[PDB]
Amino acid sequence: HMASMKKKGSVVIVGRINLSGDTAYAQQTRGEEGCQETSQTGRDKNQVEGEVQIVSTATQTFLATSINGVLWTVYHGAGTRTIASPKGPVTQMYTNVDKDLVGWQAPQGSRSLTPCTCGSSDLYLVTRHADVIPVRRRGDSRGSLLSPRPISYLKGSSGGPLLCPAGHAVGIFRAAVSTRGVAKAVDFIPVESLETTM
Ligand SMILES: COc1ccc2nc(C)c(O[C@@H]3C[C@H]4C(=O)N[C@]5(C(=O)NS(=O)(=O)C6(C)CC6)C[C@H]5/C=C\CCCCC[C@H](NC(=O)O[C@H](C)C(F)(F)F)C(=O)N4C3)nc2c1
Ligand SMILES: [Zn+2]
Repeated sequence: HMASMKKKGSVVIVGRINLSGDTAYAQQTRGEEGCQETSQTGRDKNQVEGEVQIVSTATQTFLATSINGVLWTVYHGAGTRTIASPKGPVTQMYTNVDKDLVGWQAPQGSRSLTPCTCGSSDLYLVTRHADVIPVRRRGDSRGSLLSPRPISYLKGSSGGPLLCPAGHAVGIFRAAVSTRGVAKAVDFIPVESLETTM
């Protein structure tokens, strides 16, 4: 019935991957109860910092990455949802189900990565656990893990960046290619596909 129809909450920033120093580490900035309230109101007054955010809905958690002033993530995590912000829910500025891609304006206080123009195939995937995983680029949207590991270790890191040696954004992690549960390769949205969408 129309009177009873519910509304999905906003995506909420709950933490970040700190890459500012010599050591990468995950930081939590909001716990589960506060995340639930913030998702319902869409009002998040917490200060945002950094390039890689940890984000959550009521049912999923994943990453989002700021590149060129846009906070990018995956459609299979965010759907068409707003993101919470100090002034309330912010509507997506980009949505492309065909690429598994969404984006919102980057939050005030975030730092954006620069799109890579290096043409390098020696990449680094940053996970929600702040693992920095060497990946050899194998195509426009594929890379192979130099050290394979169970898909468990990658779960929840969609939306995270692949970086070049110089720290530029090369792509957004989308899916894991697995054999008997072991991730040998990753599928990602290249930054040129983002720069086209822009
Ligand atoms: C609804 O509209 C949509 C539009 C386009 C779309 N497009 C894609 C490609 C898609 O793929 C789904 C979701 C991702 C995934 O799980 N993403 C990571 C992740 O961490 N998610 S997450 O953060 O936990 C989560 C779920 C909260 C958000 C990065 C994965 C980590 C571990 C793998 C776990 C087993 C899964 C192995 C899968 N492999 C795979 O399909 O491989 C093939 C061969 C491909 F061609 F894609 F490579 C895989 O990775 N999938 C399967 N759904 C959609 C949906
Ligand atoms: Zn580069």
